[PDB]
Amino acid sequence: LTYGAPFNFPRWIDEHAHLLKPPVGNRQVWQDSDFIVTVVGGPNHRTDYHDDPLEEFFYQLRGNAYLNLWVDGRRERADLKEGDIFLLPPHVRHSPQRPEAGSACLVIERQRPAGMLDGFEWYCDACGHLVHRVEVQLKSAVTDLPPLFESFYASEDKRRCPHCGQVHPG
Amino acid sequence: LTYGAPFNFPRWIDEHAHLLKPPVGNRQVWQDSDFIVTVVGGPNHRTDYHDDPLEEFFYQLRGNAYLNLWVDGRRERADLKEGDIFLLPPHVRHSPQRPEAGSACLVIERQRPAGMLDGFEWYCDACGHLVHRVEVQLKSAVTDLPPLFESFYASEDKRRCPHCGQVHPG
Ligand SMILES: Nc1c(O)cccc1C(=O)O
Ligand SMILES: Nc1c(O)cccc1C(=O)O
Ligand SMILES: [Fe+2]
Ligand SMILES: [Fe+2]
Ligand SMILES: [Fe+2]
Ligand SMILES: [Fe+2]
Repeated sequence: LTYGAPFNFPRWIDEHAHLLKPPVGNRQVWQDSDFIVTVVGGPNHRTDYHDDPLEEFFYQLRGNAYLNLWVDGRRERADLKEGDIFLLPPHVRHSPQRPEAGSACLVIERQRPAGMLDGFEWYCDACGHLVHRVEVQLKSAVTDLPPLFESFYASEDKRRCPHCGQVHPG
Repeated sequence: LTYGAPFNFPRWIDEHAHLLKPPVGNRQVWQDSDFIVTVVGGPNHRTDYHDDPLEEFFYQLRGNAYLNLWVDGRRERADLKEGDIFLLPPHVRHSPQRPEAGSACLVIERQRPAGMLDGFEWYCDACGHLVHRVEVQLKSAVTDLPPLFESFYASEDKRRCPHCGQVHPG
């Protein structure tokens, strides 16, 4: 048993409640596994949309959150009310908002094989055009992602909309 | 959204409680998805060990169950007490026992690519040698599996231990 014995999940969540809040906000259950199993807390808001080449499974265990999405070309909102499960198809752009303190969502995805890339995108609040997109070989979420986001926030050139010139707030 | 909107999971489980019991016993949440998401009920006991080439994630939502396993070469038992989560590494032989009526376990695995095969095994209760093993390209669980099991139960030749001659009960 490379990942240990079964264990009580609510107890696990309580014991890590101090990570399920800012600044870290999320914690991965098992390490070096093909299934990436994460518990995400709150509060947290973000402006980035994730373009994940594989599926994402959500189970909102405690509290509520929601997913800003793009569907057919429209800004839509998928609610994760407490007790909801959701399976997100590949490449559906999504920006999870987790406003509630003390909330917990089980998120399961899997390791991306070599050459299968994740995208992170920002759209313009004014005209809705794509503002900036970074493709990344996601090997470690908590590690390849903060500095990527920091560079977008720190460059007005990246935040500048190619269509209307509005500078995204970051 | 190829798999629909979020939805309340406890409600879903209640509404399918009549499938989470014999003869069917389990129900898959979404169809034609890369993540195979299943809710397994009870009661059910079985003698087969599954050799799955990919990981299996368990979350025992209601009631209790357990997993007979082989580890290093020993018969071991992994308990799924209500509220336990568990991640099973690939190829660890496992035979889930689900004795409790009205129980529910979330089981998540993924579609096997072409040429990656599942194995199903039976061991001898007397000397512990391997008695019979079928490799299968698992494309649909509820479909390729009953007739496979029916053939093992129906053939004393398959149940006959190569080491000691005891005929497995099936
Ligand atoms: N967007 C997410 C991700 O890509 C991995 C784990 C969690 C989330 C999230 O819902 O916050
Ligand atoms: N062994 C299982 C499997 O291979 C798929 C879904 C459920 C189970 C189970 O735990 O009963
Ligand atoms: Fe994502
Ligand atoms: Fe714009
Ligand atoms: Fe299995
Ligand atoms: Fe035997």
